[PDB]
Amino acid sequence: SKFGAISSVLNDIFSRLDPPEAEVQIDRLITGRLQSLQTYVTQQLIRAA
Amino acid sequence: SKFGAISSVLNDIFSRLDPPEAEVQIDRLITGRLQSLQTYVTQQLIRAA
Amino acid sequence: NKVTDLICAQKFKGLTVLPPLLTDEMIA
Amino acid sequence: DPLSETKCTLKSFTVEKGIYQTSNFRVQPTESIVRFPNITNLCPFDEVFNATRFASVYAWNRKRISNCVADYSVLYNLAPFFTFKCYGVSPTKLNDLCFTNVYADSFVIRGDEVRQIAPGQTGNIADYNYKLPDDFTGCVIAWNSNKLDSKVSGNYNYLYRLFRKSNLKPFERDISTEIYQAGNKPCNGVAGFNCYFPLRSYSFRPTYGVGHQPYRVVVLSFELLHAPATVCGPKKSTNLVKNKCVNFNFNGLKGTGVLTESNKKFLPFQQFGRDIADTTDAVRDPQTLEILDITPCSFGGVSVITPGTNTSNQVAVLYQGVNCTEVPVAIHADQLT
Amino acid sequence: QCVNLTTRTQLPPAYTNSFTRGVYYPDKVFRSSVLHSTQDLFLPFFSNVTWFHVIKRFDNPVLPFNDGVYFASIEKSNIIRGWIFGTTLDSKTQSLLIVNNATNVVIKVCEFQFCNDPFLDMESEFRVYSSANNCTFEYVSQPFLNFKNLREFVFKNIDGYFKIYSKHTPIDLPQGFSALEPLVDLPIGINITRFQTLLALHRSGWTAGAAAYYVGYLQPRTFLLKYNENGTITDAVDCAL
Ligand SMILES: *[C@@H]1O[C@H](CO)[C@@H](O)[C@H](O)[C@H]1NC(C)=O
Ligand SMILES: *[C@@H]1O[C@H](CO)[C@@H](O)[C@H](O)[C@H]1NC(C)=O
Ligand SMILES: *[C@@H]1O[C@H](CO)[C@@H](O)[C@H](O)[C@H]1NC(C)=O
Ligand SMILES: *[C@@H]1O[C@H](CO)[C@@H](O)[C@H](O)[C@H]1NC(C)=O
Ligand SMILES: *[C@@H]1O[C@H](CO)[C@@H](O)[C@H](O)[C@H]1NC(C)=O
Ligand SMILES: *[C@@H]1O[C@H](CO)[C@@H](O)[C@H](O)[C@H]1NC(C)=O
Ligand SMILES: *[C@@H]1O[C@H](CO)[C@@H](O)[C@H](O)[C@H]1NC(C)=O
Ligand SMILES: *[C@@H]1O[C@H](CO)[C@@H](O)[C@H](O)[C@H]1NC(C)=O
Repeated sequence: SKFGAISSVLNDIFSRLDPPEAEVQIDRLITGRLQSLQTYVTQQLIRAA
Repeated sequence: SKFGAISSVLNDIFSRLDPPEAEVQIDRLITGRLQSLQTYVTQQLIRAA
Repeated sequence: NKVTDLICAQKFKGLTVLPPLLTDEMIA
Repeated sequence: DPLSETKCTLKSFTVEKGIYQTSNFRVQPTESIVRFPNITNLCPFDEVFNATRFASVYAWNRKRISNCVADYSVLYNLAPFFTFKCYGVSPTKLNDLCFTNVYADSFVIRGDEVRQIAPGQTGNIADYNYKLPDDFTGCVIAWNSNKLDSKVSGNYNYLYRLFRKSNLKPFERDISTEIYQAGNKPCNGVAGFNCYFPLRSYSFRPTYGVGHQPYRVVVLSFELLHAPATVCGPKKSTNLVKNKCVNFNFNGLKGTGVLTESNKKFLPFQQFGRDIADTTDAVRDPQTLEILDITPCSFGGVSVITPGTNTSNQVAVLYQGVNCTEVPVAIHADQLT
Repeated sequence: QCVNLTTRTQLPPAYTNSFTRGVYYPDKVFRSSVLHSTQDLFLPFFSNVTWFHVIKRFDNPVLPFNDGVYFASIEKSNIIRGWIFGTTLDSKTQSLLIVNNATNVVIKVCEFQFCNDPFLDMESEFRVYSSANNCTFEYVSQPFLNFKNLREFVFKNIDGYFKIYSKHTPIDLPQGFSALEPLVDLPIGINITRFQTLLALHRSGWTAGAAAYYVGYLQPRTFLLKYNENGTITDAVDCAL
């Protein structure tokens, strides 16, 4: 999932874009993926109960 | 934590950057700290159960 | 006895603790 | 009154019997203090911008600026600087604060390639002459000096490196003039097939267009760090105030709290302190080497005990976590309740 | 020019074990009753270090400067005087020199006409300062000062700052813990590769005692320092041991 970025493959962001602008796009990917993991843990705790 | 911001101090960011451009920095810290508060309450609700 | 600054540091960030309504004397 | 605050919080015009946690009280500051070093000597910005002739780009000049006052109103004295780009700080009157060390790098380049003095750029300048770190913090000042440097017949005073095996690390200066060999045959110090001289001259001419006029660039690098600050902005100090909820500005550290005497065993090299939460708890006075504690002003929670509004309009107020000797009694409009 | 001590006899260096040494204060912040994790250049725990005995035995070699050096010397009668640093260790280009007087300390960074073995020494024949061409930074302040004295020094050259940490404790490396408080910081912004220590021999054809100094190298490692009350580092843990 791109989360609104140009591409999901993080190699493409580091190549096509400049390092000042890539970091902004990369920051979006981590923040989305951190939430996706965080949602999964919460679902697991509810099921485990 | 910094959450991608230049600094983890609110006073430093406001005393160093113009209000035009300081918004894109404070937003990361406010949203990031809102996630930390929301996560804690969700875990607290599960434990109370 | 078997079951048992950091508190002051937490209080300054907005984290506080409310005391229970029933004291230990009432529960005993 | 407390009852109306309950109604405004519940978003209702009738309130049932119970206890409601309405808001939090806190003491407002009374005055403001500023503490800065007492030095009065100014920084040598004159020589950096008023140099007769600048250095080459491949061998740029580096200057150490320290133990002075850096007033930036001086820079509005010469011709308008057509480019004032800052990273990590805004130039519009937000440059009056304390830095630790200042590096001044000056060189001369062409106008079309002025956009190469920036983080994350490519080109002959970026990786062969002058590279900036990815986390750069400072300002770059570019102005036109076509009237002075450029000449009708071309001057060879300024040269730039064209051939180099590998990119330059940020803030690395290379003055090597060795022949750039790129073939099997040896170069023996002379040019030829795959043998190159890295140095080439601009040969500025006034008849050239906009993209070829020479431009003078001065790059300022700061370092905002916990270490004691040498260079600081032109700001006025204030007498020390203790045992009062006041604002404070200790060498750029802005905050609100109470300053009192401390028993901290500050070793001579240690400037300030921190608590477990990684926030400032103690500070050293810049003008008298005094150790002061920072404590936030009084705060707490307020609850309102109300019977039903259909019964009575009287309320009781519970200040949570207060010993009743520090319950705030001041009236002169200094309470956020 | 100086005397070429041709009688110098080479012997293989010995290796000892530094148990828990080289822990210093990586920041100016004051902390107390906390456990803080720091990533910096440290001396790895239980790492063997070269041991150069002196006096006879005359071991004053040129040694590389691999990102930082931990230097120790457990001797009496203040046998050790100072150190010299640079990239080519000659008069061709820049070099840094530190010398302690009997009451003072002098630092000079410029081109010295280094001979094969610079040395120190009633007192006379002061050829020690043979020539200074053009020197930029100078610094003079209060002096740095079984056997009784033990001296530890950490030299690190990063970010244009040359940092020296030191400790003197009353007393084959002894047991215990001692953090090295920051002493002196000189901005030179220079690039350094090799180094060599200097000492003095008391002329009568001289009568000098024995000496022993150790050399160790820093590495990037993560340490868990324990700050007690009063802000003193009492323990440390090497996470990668
Ligand atoms: C700082 O400078 C002021 C001059 O305005 C002087 O009166 C004061 O004594 C100085 N501070 C110290 C500690 O000497
Ligand atoms: C440079 O010299 C000129 C002429 O005297 C004048 O603008 C000023 O003295 C200097 N400018 C700066 C910015 O120092
Ligand atoms: C509250 O104030 C009283 C009166 O000054 C004092 O004796 C007491 O120690 C304070 N604290 C508590 C917890 O009662
Ligand atoms: C002998 O000493 C002189 C000056 O001290 C020096 O120039 C020369 O290189 C030395 N010779 C040897 C073989 O070390
Ligand atoms: C001493 O030096 C190395 C350093 O890595 C150490 O690991 C080893 O045990 C020793 N080696 C020799 C040759 O003594
Ligand atoms: C070092 O300083 C001491 C004390 O001033 C002096 O007696 C001695 O001559 C100095 N050594 C030199 C200048 O080599
Ligand atoms: C000094 O520069 C040389 C250049 O070859 C390099 O090898 C060395 O690592 C540098 N010194 C330090 C302490 O990094
Ligand atoms: C801290 O310092 C005080 C006075 O300087 C001393 O009484 C106390 O023992 C010290 N704490 C230690 C050494 O742990």
